[PDB]
Amino acid sequence: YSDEVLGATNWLKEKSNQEVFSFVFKNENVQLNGKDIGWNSYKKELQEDELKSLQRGAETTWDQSEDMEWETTVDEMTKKQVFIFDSLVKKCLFEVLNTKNIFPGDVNWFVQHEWGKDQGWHCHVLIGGKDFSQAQGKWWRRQLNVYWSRWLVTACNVQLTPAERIKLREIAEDNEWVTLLTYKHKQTKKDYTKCVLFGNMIAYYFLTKKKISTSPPRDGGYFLSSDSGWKTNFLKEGERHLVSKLYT
Ligand SMILES: [Mg+2]
Repeated sequence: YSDEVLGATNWLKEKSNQEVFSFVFKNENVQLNGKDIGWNSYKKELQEDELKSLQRGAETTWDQSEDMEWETTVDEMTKKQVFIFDSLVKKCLFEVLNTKNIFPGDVNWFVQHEWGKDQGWHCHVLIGGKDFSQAQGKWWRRQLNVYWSRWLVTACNVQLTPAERIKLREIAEDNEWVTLLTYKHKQTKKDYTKCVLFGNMIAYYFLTKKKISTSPPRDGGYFLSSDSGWKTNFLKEGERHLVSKLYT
């Protein structure tokens, strides 16, 4: 096996039992005063240095994980928007880490963009580490949703009035466009943050998904993944399944 596959397997296995939060970053369709704001209406490339660097990282992750044996026919607009969202999601995570004075190297994280049968594009984030505890989950979801809604309104490519921008900002927050995994519960009852096990969830679940290679995307497929160790980023689908196999 390649050093890359062996390296990824070992990195995940070392973290098999690390407790982490599970978030999903998403968006929902919005119509404001006749103006349609769809899942891919956020294609401004903002000239902030860190954001640009992050988007370049997403592009190269896509490029290196592309299997060229076969052909890929994913829409250009779709790829572009996913690259932009990868940069925005990570910007949000890093902004909250800054708030907590958490050194990025003390954090384990994993990001995976997917296409759901019903909801379409969304992005799973697993994140945790020594500076993280379960009771902080609700706060993390709220802070992340603040930055996510803020960045989405800045990246929106639909011409909006100030009133419409504010409406969009409050929709993204009120409707929780960042979700946090909790234990199952009744509506009026308490919800408890449900941490997951980092390495196991990646190897036994996220790495089992099928690669999106077409437009429209295959339901339940993944676009792009990355992690805090740059371990899974460049893996082709076949290599990801090998990682799962070796991990067991
Ligand atoms: Mg999913």
